[PDB]
Amino acid sequence: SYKLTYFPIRGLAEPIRLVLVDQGIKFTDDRINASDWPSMKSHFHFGQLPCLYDGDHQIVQSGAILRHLARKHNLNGGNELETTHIDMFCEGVRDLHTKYTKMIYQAYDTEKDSYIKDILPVELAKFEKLLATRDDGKNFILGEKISYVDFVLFEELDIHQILDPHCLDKFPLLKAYHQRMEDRPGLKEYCKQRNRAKIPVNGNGKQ
Amino acid sequence: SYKLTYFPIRGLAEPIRLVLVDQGIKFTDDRINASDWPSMKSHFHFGQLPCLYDGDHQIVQSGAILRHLARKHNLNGGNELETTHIDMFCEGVRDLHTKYTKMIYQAYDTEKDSYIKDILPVELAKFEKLLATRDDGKNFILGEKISYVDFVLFEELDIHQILDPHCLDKFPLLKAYHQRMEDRPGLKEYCKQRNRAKIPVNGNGKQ
Ligand SMILES: N[C@@H](CCC(=O)N[C@@H](CS)C(=O)NCC(=O)O)C(=O)O
Ligand SMILES: N[C@@H](CCC(=O)N[C@@H](CS)C(=O)NCC(=O)O)C(=O)O
Repeated sequence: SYKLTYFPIRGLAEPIRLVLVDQGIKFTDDRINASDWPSMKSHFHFGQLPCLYDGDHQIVQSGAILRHLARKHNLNGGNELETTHIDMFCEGVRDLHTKYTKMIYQAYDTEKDSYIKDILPVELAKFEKLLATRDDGKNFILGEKISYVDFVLFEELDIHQILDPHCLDKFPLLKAYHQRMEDRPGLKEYCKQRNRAKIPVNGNGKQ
Repeated sequence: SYKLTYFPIRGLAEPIRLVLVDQGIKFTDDRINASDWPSMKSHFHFGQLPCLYDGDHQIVQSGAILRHLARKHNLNGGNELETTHIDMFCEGVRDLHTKYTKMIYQAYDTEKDSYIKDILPVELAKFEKLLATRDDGKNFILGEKISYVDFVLFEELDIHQILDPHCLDKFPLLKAYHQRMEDRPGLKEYCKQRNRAKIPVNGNGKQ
């Protein structure tokens, strides 16, 4: 059985949750309190969350969790080159996310607008171009078939759209793509409920 | 054929160089000097390096490159769980590298000492303990069988020794582990010659 342990925010665990929910995989979504964290901190290999318990097995590190799940549930591509392609795209999503979190925790007042104007369009052009190399950008990252990295890019697009409602206005492939991921039947309800419960994107309440 | 493009520093490409040298895999080590970089930036999927061409296939992202090499050259463990363990460990190593490089680039004068004292020992103790879970940490991360992550951890330990020569003194498993990686027939003439030429660890010359 699965138990995902993280803080009660989207942050680094959300794409993991998205994968499981969409694919109908039962898991315990274990959102801890700020207050209980200090006493569990030492239970985890690097003293951080997220953690996925697969049976007795402790799996920390969000990337290792995603790639493990990809392999257990056939969301890792159809061959060596596709697996490599999705990992490369996944890593570029995470690189954008590191720039995003930096501005959010460290410089929201002073760097939000330069982020939106000078950094984000440059970084979205890279995803737009890469997405267009499969099925002309009209289906998933690999074209015909969905893979773990589709849930990772969706979350990243979605939180950037919260930050800037017009971020995808000039990237038609990414825009239509976000919209196809959002209306997946396995997700439509979860994202509605998440939306109305006002689940924070980040630990400091800014987004 | 393989061709590895990166700046003429260790930095993010070094673990990939070590994997290939050690294993006897022929590659072109394309060290591009900084002056020529704006001439080629737009040629790569994310406008960054390192890049590995495997035949005609462009592979950016150091992590995607590593795991690609792992699957292709039987350096990714013997089963699912093992693959997940080394991925977990590798991601631990990159997290310390992110702490390391922020200090190097942004705060070498002011934070080098406190990092050596307060941060670095806590982070290494995490590696010491995880290494112990397999074969009492007496061999490689997975036991008797070497894998891609050994090369990543080796590099991260080695550079940290250049920064503080005493950083492994209180970590018996990691100390011995570093020496065991350094003495591999495959990497030692390489490490001798690398040490001869005083190849910079980082792009800003600090180490
Ligand atoms: N590289 C890790 C990062 C994990 C991480 O940064 N976790 C933070 C939350 S964003 C945490 O657990 N903080 C609590 C603490 O370390 O005391 C991953 O991708 O899983
Ligand atoms: N996450 C990427 C990061 C690559 C990266 O940051 N590369 C920088 C230098 S270490 C670069 O190639 N060029 C800076 C630039 O032109 O933007 C990876 O792991 O490969």
